[PDB]
Amino acid sequence: TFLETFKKSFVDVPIDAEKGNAISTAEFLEAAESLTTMFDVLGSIAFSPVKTDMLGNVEKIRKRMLAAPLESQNIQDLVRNELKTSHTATEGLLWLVRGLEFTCIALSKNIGSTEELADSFRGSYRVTLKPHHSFLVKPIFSAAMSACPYRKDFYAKLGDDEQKVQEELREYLVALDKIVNILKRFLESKEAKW
Repeated sequence: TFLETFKKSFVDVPIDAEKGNAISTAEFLEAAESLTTMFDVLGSIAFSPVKTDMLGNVEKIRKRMLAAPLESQNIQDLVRNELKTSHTATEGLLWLVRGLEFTCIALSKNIGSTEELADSFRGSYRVTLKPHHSFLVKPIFSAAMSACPYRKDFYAKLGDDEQKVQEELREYLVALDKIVNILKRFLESKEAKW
């Protein structure tokens, strides 16, 4: 299946429940980068702005990790220790998590309904990224989502066995949603404000 091509799944990103659901930085960034390959499946050209945006935010985080590695081993510590300085990686995390949630809601909505892909994406956009985007960025996202493939064509690209693709994508989305929820709670805390 397409999902088995992933360098890193969100299923395999470590979470340290004893240290406040510490999300391991390296595996998380690799998982975010793998998820961007799904934009190519959906519409290489159409979703290139979303991929580019997401990859830029990943890179902001990676830059900081590399510059301060012992202080940046999990996402929460990475943020705590940058916020004595620069908020570049922290701000990158904010926007990455919004992009991950946009993708997560859209796909979860679509697989749990018969809606067309374009509408699952539109409804997700409304509740994730749209309120934070400028008047010039909204039309970029709107044009991209209108160019979604027909849902049948999308899932066929994910593998030949409809049942296996669905079970595996659900497991993936559940794991992503868990990580999104943890990081959103972290980001809304005073700990993460600059």
